[PDB]
Amino acid sequence: KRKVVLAEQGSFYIGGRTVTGPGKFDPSKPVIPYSNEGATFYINQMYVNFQAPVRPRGLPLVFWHGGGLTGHIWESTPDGRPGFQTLFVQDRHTVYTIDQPGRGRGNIPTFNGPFGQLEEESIVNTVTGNSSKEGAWVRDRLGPAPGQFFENSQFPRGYEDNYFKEMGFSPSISSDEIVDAVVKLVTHIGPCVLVTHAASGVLGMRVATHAKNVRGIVAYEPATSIFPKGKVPEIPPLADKKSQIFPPFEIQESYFKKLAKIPIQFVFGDNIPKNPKSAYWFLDWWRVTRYAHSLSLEAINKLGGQASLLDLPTAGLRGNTAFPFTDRNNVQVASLLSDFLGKHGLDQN
Amino acid sequence: KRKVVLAEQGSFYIGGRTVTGPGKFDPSKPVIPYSNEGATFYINQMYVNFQAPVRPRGLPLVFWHGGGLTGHIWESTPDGRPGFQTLFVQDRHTVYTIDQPGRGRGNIPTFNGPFGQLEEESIVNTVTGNSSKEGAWVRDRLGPAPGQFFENSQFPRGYEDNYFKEMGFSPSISSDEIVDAVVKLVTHIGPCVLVTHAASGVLGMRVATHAKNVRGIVAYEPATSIFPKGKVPEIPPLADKKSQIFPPFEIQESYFKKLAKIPIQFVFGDNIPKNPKSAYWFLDWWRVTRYAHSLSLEAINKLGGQASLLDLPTAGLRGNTAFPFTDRNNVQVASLLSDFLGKHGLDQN
Ligand SMILES: CCOC(=O)c1ccccc1S(=O)(=O)NC(=O)Nc1nc(Cl)cc(OC)n1
Ligand SMILES: CCOC(=O)c1ccccc1S(=O)(=O)NC(=O)Nc1nc(Cl)cc(OC)n1
Repeated sequence: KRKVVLAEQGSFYIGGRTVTGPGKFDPSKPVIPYSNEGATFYINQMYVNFQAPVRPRGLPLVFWHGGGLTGHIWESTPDGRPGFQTLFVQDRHTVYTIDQPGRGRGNIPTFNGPFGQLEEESIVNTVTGNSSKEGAWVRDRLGPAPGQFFENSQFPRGYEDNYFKEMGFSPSISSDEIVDAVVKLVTHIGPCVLVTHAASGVLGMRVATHAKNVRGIVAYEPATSIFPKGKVPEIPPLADKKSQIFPPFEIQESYFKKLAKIPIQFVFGDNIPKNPKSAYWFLDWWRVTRYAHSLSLEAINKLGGQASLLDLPTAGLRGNTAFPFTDRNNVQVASLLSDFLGKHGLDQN
Repeated sequence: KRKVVLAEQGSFYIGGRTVTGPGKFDPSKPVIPYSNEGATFYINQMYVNFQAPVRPRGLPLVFWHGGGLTGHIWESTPDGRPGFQTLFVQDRHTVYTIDQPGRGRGNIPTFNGPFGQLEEESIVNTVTGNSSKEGAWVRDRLGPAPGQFFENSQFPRGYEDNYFKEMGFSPSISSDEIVDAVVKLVTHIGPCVLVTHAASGVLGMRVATHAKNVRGIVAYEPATSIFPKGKVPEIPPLADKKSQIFPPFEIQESYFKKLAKIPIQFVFGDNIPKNPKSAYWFLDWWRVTRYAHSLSLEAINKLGGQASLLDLPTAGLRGNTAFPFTDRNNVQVASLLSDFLGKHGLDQN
């Protein structure tokens, strides 16, 4: 059912700073080609979209895309089925979707000169990085190798091109400045729930430690674990005995403790191996990363928290990729999110 | 005024091509840091958003942002009032809003290496260009100089930060590929009307010559004129006696003649001087640019066309900037668009 009734919708920019070129702006001189002379540039701002239902219930949801993605992934699946934006406006929540600084409609900080360079200052690096289709195929666990699907896959087959077209690079904006923009959004919104994904998992945890308005977190397949400073547990290398997962983020314990004050759920899909898998690097990477997250959640619970790990196969859902919210069974995944919101009173006024 | 009822909404990717790095992808080797080895990259694809009302009447509208912009400018004004997307869904049209290749949720083609470079191939230039706040202020005719406003201005004063935060750079993707993506969209949708702005003006004219499904064009402040090959009239240089306007685009007469088969309206706001203005480059640029457009429309009409120029002040609207659809009087600007659609039956089934 695709119908949606909105009390209001719109979008806006929030956060960011400015940087300035040298010299002066003279309106009598040719303005094009564009010049850094007398220039003021707005950089690192974030794009925010909102859709509000009639008679909302409970807290607004802020959907935060994963690495190299945009708010598109909450709008529609690659095969054109409704995304979580539609599903949760229908579930009577106001829904915010963002494009974080450096992605989509967020700002890409570049000027007149080599990419990212403002005269002699490097605002972001000129050299970029970006996953290939092949790297994303195995990262997202469509299958063990590019072009191959797990038998049980919930991926919308036949729409591979549509899916990979949604992905791209991120300039080297500091994570601090990305967190700063979302903290400012949370200040503007009021009490809310963060729904994060992959690379935004660790960022949403950080935002919660700076923003008491975050009243709950649901993180789909978070990519980087978080621990109190100096208390990172033993985490093994990968099966190739040379690689490691992402270095866990460490925060002051007084900030980490704020994570124990709200309900937190990490959600993982299927086909993460239980045993070392040296033939398939990213499958093994997910094995050890999920393990590190289990230890992170345990650390929160030992501070009095309520942090849980939901493996979708234990709930009866088999074959999900790293994007469970755009898989073929995304309505069932959404139902589990509604269950979490209902258990914790986040769907009541 | 804010309530919107959607039979369906969503977004999707369309257009683009693929490029590749050397070698083969091995899933047992570390996938991160990302590599060009064995890589397939999707590049130059376009993001498309659609909102459809219950029981649409007439043709879908395709809103195409100007230079360095995104579909945000059709969603909301800088001060948060409804944009043309909401207004025309309420006016019973299905509305498509795009982020063209190179902008917003469209693809920015870059890889592992210096910006835009895939091994030894330069997909897009590493050196970028980007307007300052000051350049944009005078380009968009907020006032003759940064910080100043024209009398009776319709700009949402006080929301300059929001406004300028929506602007950014565009990589050097060829115009051919941008036009290609929209031609593909037009085929997918079927008969439609293109509503363009500034830089997308000339591109929309080109799309229409390649796509019969374009049944009408409304262009807000187009930046580049279009003429038949070898038939560009004499265009005076600017008052500084050194600058000129954008070199007019020239196409084969066969293609140019297609523009005479559909209704076309160019819409201009206020404060474009009638006489030479050497002290204000962009004001003078706009004077001669509008003059060139008048001759372009004359050429279309001499081939049997239905082309017209609408100056908002003559319609009773004073103070508009180069973004009349986000100005304080944008509802009145929308009414004039509805009038054009009604005159040509483009609001009827
Ligand atoms: C599903 C969309 O993709 C992701 O978010 C994702 C998922 C798993 C692993 C890495 C990423 S990532 O590419 O975004 N990377 C990161 O999460 N951050 C990151 N951290 C480190 Cl230490 C290195 C690195 O290199 C690209 N990248
Ligand atoms: C409202 C956003 O601003 C515009 O769309 C706009 C308006 C007037 C002039 C130029 C642009 S532009 O910067 O987008 N540029 C172009 O339209 N194209 C363009 N053509 C040429 Cl031959 C040169 C050039 O240099 C920046 N740029």
